[PDB]
Amino acid sequence: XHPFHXL
Amino acid sequence: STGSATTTPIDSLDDAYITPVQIGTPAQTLNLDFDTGSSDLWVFSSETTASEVDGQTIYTPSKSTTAKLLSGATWSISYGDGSSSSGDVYTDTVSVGGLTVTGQAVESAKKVSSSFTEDSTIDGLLGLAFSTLNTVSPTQQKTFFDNAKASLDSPVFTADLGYHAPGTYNFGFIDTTAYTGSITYTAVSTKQGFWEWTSTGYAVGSGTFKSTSIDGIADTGTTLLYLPATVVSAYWAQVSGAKSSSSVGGYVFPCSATLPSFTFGVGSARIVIPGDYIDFGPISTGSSSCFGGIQSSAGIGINIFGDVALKAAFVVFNGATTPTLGFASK
Repeated sequence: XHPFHXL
Repeated sequence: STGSATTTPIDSLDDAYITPVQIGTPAQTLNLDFDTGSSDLWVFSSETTASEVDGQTIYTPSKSTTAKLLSGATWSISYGDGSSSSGDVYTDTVSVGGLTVTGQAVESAKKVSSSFTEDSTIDGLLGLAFSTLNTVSPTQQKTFFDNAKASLDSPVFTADLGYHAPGTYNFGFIDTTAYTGSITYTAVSTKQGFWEWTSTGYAVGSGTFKSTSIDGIADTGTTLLYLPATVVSAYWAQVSGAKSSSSVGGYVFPCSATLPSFTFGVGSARIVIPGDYIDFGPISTGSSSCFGGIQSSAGIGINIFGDVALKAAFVVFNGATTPTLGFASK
């Protein structure tokens, strides 16, 4: 699985 | 003044870290994601469309005696996530770990993206990139770091992220019992408004350190380590059973595997990711195939030293007028 990509 | 605050991963995977922040008077505590890849402190709130809030603790500004509308000002934001969000914008007292800043812009969501609604554990985000990336208009708003700076003992914050465990964001001081050896400092460019630096090379397990400039960003907001295709291909090369999966979307390898470490250079220093860090976890539940925690930046367009690379380290965000990035082993 559950990646996050903050701009 | 200084602040310390603990920061706790939001699942067993280390997908993301939340840190409680105190907003308003009396304090409402929200758990925000500190994100050093963006410059907006937004929060789910009493303004957020109801159908779009699943578990998250909202900021209500009418219950804050300290709050004030910033009339005119709106804000709109999208993430690499393709995640998104908009609202209007209050100024209020914010405290992190007992460092208080008054008149912090606090951007209160009228709407949120489904990714955020679904994410019951994150109440909002706290942005820690340069203020040039703030999305409030018509006039940009300074980050909590930028607000803080004038009162800090030193104009720094440090990120000690935990591997499957809590850790700590420090504002205003460097905790010398926190790391091992010395800090190496490298030069930051804020041309794009990021903590953007150039790594000096890399080595996979026990193998030669190859000297080859990797410009990337330090982003406590991203989970995995995103590097150029040939470097990721090199590393995955020393893991049989591993391959690329257009089904699942990147490198996957048998859970039972034993990943080699990964070394990235910081100036003349070297930081070692354990293999075990680079085992993100099985790709779905009970699978014998795990997803990898090194992945190819090539679709993104920028190298990202996400959480998997940062949690191997003690990182110092130095925001003097010529900002730098400090990295020490821990």
